[PDB]
Amino acid sequence: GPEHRAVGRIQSIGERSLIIAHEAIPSAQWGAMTMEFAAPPAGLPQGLKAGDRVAFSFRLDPHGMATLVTVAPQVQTAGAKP
Repeated sequence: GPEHRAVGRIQSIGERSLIIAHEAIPSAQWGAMTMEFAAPPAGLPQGLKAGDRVAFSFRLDPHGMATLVTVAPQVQTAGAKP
């Protein structure tokens, strides 16, 4: 499905899926809520564990599946946007 941007705070890490308290997500017109994201078979990096705040992108497939693609270190509201 289409890829959207999502920022939030890591709630917990899992084996191939992890729950992230993401913000509203202006890319999906969602609200801020603790939701689980599915990880790719490549696994997850570090610096994004329960307690971290990261900026990620995920693909929403038509079924309503939230599949994480790439996540990069952010630090509170990500940062400065031009």
